[PDB]
Amino acid sequence: MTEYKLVVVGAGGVGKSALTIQLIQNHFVDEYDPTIEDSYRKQVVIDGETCLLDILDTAGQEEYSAMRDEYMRTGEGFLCVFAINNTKSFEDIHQYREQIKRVKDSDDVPMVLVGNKCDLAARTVESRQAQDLARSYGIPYIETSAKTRQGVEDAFYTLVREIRQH
Ligand SMILES: Nc1nc2c(ncn2[C@@H]2O[C@H](COP(=O)(O)OP(=O)(O)NP(=O)(O)O)[C@@H](O)[C@H]2O)c(=O)[nH]1
Ligand SMILES: [Ca+2]
Ligand SMILES: [Ca+2]
Ligand SMILES: [Ca+2]
Ligand SMILES: [Mg+2]
Ligand SMILES: [Mg+2]
Repeated sequence: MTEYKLVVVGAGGVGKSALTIQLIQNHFVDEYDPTIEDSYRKQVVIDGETCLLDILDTAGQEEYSAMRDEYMRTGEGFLCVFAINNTKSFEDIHQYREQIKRVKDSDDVPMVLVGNKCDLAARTVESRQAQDLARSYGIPYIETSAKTRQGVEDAFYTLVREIRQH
């Protein structure tokens, strides 16, 4: 089968782990345990193709971010995650994209911009603002909620479909 190595990056607390665990294990992690570097593997059929997904869940907390660049280096596609109720996390996306470019030594790496926590109403990043950022990078924007499952499969499968175009 075909293997896709996906890496999930973004600021601390935006929901990278909750998204990944919802996809892989079908439950919502309510507590906040900061991640160092975790890996998940799942065989899934995506558009009629049996896929092996290797998903790297990375640290967003600066204190835990040692060697994150060495993990990111291995990725074939990246979910760049911010939270729609965390303006700073959205502003931080620029720096994650720059890090991705640096570690892949490429200007056109498969990526999807993900606005997570879309179940929450304290929105400070409007959809149009994120759409514009994604457009500037030439990538899709998708909103998700790790809590309700909204958009979760769509985000990860869209990333696979982006890898397939490159
Ligand atoms: N309402 C809501 N809460 C969410 C959502 N995603 C994550 N959370 C909550 O936000 C907190 C942080 O989630 P977590 O997945 O640990 O974030 P992270 O990006 O992996 N953090 P780190 O970078 O430190 O590893 C948790 O309390 C989690 O339940 C979401 O879509 N909706
Ligand atoms: Ca739970
Ligand atoms: Ca480099
Ligand atoms: Ca593109
Ligand atoms: Mg985490
Ligand atoms: Mg505003």
